[PDB]
Amino acid sequence: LPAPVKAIEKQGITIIKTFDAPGGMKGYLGKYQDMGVTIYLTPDGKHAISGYMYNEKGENLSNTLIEKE
Amino acid sequence: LPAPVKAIEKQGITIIKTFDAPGGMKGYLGKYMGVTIYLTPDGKHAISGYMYNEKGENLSNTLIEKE
Repeated sequence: LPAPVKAIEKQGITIIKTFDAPGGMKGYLGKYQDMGVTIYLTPDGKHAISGYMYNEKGENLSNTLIEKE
Repeated sequence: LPAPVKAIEKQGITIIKTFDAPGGMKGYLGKYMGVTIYLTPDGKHAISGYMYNEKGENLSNTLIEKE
């Protein structure tokens, strides 16, 4: 895994799968205490943002993905 | 305010300040308790949450701490 995602994994998040997200972000689906989490890697491969991505229509894309799984 | 940020705003987040974030993201500091929102370079997507660096430091916490 990319460094920030690997570092997050070492802090108790299990990484489940990767996905391509919009805005040039690479997505990682993980779990923290049996709850789904989405982590987004910046283009440089060096930073990652754990949280919820919203689009131009106000859709919470992360919820969509986590709920689907 | 970008469209995706307006949509987080609707959930009871007030936007206070912008900042330059690593990884080429545009940062927005808001309040609910401090929150950080990161806009993608295309300006059409935004992520409410916490940014971590290469060694797993939570960068958002530090920023929110300083306000």
